[PDB]
Amino acid sequence: DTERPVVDFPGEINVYRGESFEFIATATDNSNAFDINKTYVRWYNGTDSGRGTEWIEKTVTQEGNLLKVKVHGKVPVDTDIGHYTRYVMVTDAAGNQNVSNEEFSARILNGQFRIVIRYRPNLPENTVLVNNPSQLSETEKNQVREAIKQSNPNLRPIDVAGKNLDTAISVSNNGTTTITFRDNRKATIQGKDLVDTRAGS
Ligand SMILES: [Ca+2]
Repeated sequence: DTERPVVDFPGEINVYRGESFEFIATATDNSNAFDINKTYVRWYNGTDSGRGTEWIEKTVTQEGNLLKVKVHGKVPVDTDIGHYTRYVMVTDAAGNQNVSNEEFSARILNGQFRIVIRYRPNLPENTVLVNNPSQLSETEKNQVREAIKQSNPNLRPIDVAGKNLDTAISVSNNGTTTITFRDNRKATIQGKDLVDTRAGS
């Protein structure tokens, strides 16, 4: 057996701080036999799960001819916002890896994926009442920003663009709010969830 096994797994997965996740990689091989103990979710220069992503776990089973690699874990509430490149590596019974040790040392490889760590914002319990829901005043925008800050205590200055919560949380004129994180990724909160018209009944 000199044919490498082949992993099928998305090229990008999104996970959220404070939440658990689970994604299934499947692998096939001409021999239908695997060395199950030599399965790794790894980075390019080690078989460990990599610096900053030590919380990535794996569970490996085989169902008939199909190797099933469960990529799972719980993202820490205080891990860094950003993304990483990691790899699902499998080994057939004959010792052939899906990716060679030379390829890792040096183009997307089999089993390669980007894992993006995101923050999911909590909505405030109550909306802010505003005079004109399409022309918020600066005071009303500040009140919306403070409502978001209050409901999102684990969103810290280090997590956002410019290390400044007051400028990274940008409230538009109709209350729709964009948060820009330290990796320049975004979260958009609809204004209908944040503001209501004063005396609108
Ligand atoms: Ca093989």
